[PDB]
Amino acid sequence: GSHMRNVAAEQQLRELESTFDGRLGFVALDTATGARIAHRADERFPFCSTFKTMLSAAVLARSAGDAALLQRRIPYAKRDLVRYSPITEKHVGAGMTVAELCAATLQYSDNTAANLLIALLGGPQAVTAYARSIGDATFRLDRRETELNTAIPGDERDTTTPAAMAASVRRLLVGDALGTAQRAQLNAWMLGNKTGDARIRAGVPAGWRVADKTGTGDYGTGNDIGVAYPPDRAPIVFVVYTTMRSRNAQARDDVIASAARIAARAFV
Repeated sequence: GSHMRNVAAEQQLRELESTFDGRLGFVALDTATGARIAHRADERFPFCSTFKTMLSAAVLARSAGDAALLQRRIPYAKRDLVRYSPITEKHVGAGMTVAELCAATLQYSDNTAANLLIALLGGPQAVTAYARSIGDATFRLDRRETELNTAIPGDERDTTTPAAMAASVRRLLVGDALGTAQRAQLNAWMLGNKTGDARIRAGVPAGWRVADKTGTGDYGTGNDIGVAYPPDRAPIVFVVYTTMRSRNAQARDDVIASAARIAARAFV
């Protein structure tokens, strides 16, 4: 790629934002060169379910010094369920293993699974602490599911910036924040995501493998973060955050795919 292609990409991202009643936060980092395509990279956005990557990384980091942690079964009752728990709703009572909860929260965005893992780690503050430990000074998890998706304008609870999240995703999925086995497992879970077919995956070349985690919330908040693995190039980190001015707004898969498409064309 080149500086001029990246500049043009950034202009195209500004044009894309002008098509909807909201704002676009975007970073694509080419790990071949360290080059970045950015749009509103240092504005805070509500992360919604994209935090589940940070959450699962924290669990994996803990498992590195306690292999049997991943097999621990966590019980829970129906009364502990929250909205959007398609996997955990099927296993109330005896519950599920820690590994199963990670797969559920990453691949189906299961909310109760996330709450159980947040509890296991020591609460929302423990997830923020993990982020701090990997060099992320920006990420903050303040609430649990599903309140963390309120996406209220000016509310800094449960937010990060596209730049901070891209740096963290790079460290976790490509770099050395996790041990080899743990990085492989985090990638494996995210490669098998079921909720992201219309987002980053829809915008980048079909030949690229994508490990992603989506987020959707109030104010039409529509997010997707992850890494694309081209067959002939180094990995590219993608972070796409969008949110809208109206409470009646809905997330826009197409805008997220379009943003990724614009950047993919520049990193040649």
